[PDB]
Amino acid sequence: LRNFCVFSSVKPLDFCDQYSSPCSSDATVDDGWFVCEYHASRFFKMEKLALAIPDGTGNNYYRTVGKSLVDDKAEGIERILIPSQNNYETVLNLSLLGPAERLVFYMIYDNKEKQNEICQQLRMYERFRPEVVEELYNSTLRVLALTNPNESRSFGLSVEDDLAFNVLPTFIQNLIRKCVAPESLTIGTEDLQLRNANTCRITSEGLLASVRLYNSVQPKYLYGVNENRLQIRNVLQFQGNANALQQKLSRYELYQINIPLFLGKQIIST
Amino acid sequence: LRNFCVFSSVKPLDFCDQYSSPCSSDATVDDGWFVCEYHASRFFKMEKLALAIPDGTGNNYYRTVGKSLVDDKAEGIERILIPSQNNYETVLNLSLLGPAERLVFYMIYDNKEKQNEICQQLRMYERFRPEVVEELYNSTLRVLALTNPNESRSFGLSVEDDLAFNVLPTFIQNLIRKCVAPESLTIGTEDLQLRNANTCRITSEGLLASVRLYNSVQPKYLYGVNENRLQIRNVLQFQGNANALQQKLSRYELYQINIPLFLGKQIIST
Amino acid sequence: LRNFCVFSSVKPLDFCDQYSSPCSSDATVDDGWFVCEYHASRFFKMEKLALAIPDGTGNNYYRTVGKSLVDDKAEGIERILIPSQNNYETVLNLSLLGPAERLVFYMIYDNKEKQNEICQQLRMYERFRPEVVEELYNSTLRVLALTNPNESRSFGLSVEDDLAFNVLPTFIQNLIRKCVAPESLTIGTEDLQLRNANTCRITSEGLLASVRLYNSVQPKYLYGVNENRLQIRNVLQFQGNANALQQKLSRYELYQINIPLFLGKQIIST
Repeated sequence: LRNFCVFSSVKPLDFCDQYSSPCSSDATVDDGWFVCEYHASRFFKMEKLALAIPDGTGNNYYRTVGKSLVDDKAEGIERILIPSQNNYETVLNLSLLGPAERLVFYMIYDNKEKQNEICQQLRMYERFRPEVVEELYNSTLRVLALTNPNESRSFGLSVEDDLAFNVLPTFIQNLIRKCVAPESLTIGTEDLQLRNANTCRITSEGLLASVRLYNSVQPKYLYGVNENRLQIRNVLQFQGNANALQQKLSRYELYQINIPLFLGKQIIST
Repeated sequence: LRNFCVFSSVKPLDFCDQYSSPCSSDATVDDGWFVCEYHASRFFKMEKLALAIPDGTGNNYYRTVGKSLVDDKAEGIERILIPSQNNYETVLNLSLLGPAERLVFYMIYDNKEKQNEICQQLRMYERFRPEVVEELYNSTLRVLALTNPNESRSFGLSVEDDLAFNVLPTFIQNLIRKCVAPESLTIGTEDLQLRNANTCRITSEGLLASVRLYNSVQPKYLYGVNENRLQIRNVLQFQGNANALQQKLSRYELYQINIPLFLGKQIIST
Repeated sequence: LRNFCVFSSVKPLDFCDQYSSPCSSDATVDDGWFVCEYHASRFFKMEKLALAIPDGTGNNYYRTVGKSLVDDKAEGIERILIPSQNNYETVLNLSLLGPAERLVFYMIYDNKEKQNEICQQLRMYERFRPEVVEELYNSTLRVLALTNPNESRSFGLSVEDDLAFNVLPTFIQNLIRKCVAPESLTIGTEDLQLRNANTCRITSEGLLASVRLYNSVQPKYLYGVNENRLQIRNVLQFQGNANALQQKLSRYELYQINIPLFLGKQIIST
């Protein structure tokens, strides 16, 4: 598979002579997400980060991790990173989404009746192109087929988190496992405490950024705004003086205020 | 016999147009082992070594000897070099082995009922090739027929070792006699003390590497590993400095830390 | 997939420099069997036949069908064409079969514990080749993944046959559906009675050739016999006279006495 993004196969179902997939340049690597960074930020509000674990001889074990794009001002449904099968339609706005994306999301969350209904209502578009729904279905199914089942991953200090994670779809479970780093890894015979407190939670609503940590990250895809019209807000302002703002400290190494997803424990022994 | 290995006649019993025997290049010599170095390392975990005894006029009497591939970390069943007829099935994993190798091992250890059962269950494969079991049986029997009975070999300081060696099958007895060198040879009228302590033992379990000697030999056939996946272990590490590691001594003649099989006494008088 | 046979990936797990798959020349077509004719005859005792249904304008719909190689003299277990998950080990002689074929059959019949056990006992063979069990597992799983779920197929006049077919593994179900032709097809709005009586049955033992029909087919792979030794049987004999045997009728078109698998009904409406 040249492109591993599950949404890569989504194309306009009308008679389009040419189309370019909006997947990012990182969609060609098989990191286990099966979603490109652009689609992960657009739908699940996450970006991709690398986590290097050094053994002590030079080799580094790289593990992918999700960086939350949810701001501290966001509340309620805006804090849901990965919606669960209970309320994914409202979180992802499936009704407003196009039929291809809607069908892909239905297959991802394993809603057989909805997939069948969408297919039987998209039969007519087979007139424009004989592969509007067939090849998309085959590609999405073959991409999802790689997510089915030494690692021992627990996603919480209570059985509630584990049972909430268990009932999630297999693709959602794989995405959560790949995007959520452990609070305290257990590699070989030693424990590596990556962080002392959790950053994301797993409940019936799905994977959320429960803690109100400050996010100082500029999204690389969710950055455009309607510059033409006018908006009113009460922002905080500083003077703009180098001595007052201590701008002379900008030459020092910057500690990025990011929100990586850290939750639970992982055990890697082999 | 171009090939003296007892496992050389083992071929896939299905309809195979062509097949190449995995025997090593040394299988063409008649050293008395009747097993190639590859098969000896694969099954009995031994390699072949030559032992030159000089008389004093220039001529050298060469005797084959077994070099143990068992590491010091190996314990229990992993230390069994040549399994005895009591527990050869578990040591060699006969159940997992193919029918041809299983039948060959059954004939080697002289288990008449098992040989008959394997033959009567391999009758059906005669449909694919009319020599799946016939020519294999004849070749293995004719190879084993060379192992039946001035040398006087004792395999221990106690009668227990001798009685344990006696009850072993004739092929196993020949292999042990050829692979185990004497601790102190007695040639002509003089004794040549090859080593002062034994290295291998013979008990009801068979021929084992009882002593926990360090093995610093790289196997020439049991060297492949699963490079694709990941494994975790706590190895010992050095700095990698020439002065610290005394690398300048590498130009000196190297004393190989091998584990040749030395046990008992041999008497050659004629 | 160049080769669609599920047993194509089976290779000797030892250090083999070269190996040629015993799959027939028809293993390259995707007929839905996912087993070559050679392997189907060797294991399931079936050969492949084509069944052309003419619509009336020239186009022919081709459906694959299984031809039984079971003779009328065969009785009991010899009449089992496709063993069910209840007694497949005894029918296919899994214990005598090699570890690769045993693991493939275990994966086909979906016996998770046995697959895990065979894998954990074949770890050691990873020393010889790092893909003895990994690539075989991936290839077999990806071949089986094509068998998972307008056609309406009933495999009997009673609910017992349907429930016996339902409990079978998905690969076995696909093989039975592809190899067993319907007694009376129902295409479009008309019924085409291919045969008036069933030829194969489906019970808890699997798919069997219950009827004692005479088989006058010469197998193209199960034809070799042990010519070297001697066998005794009481065959039927004719004189060998052209007038007595009516050999002059040989120029007429020959009605082949075959045993194609016909059972149940099929409905194709779209």
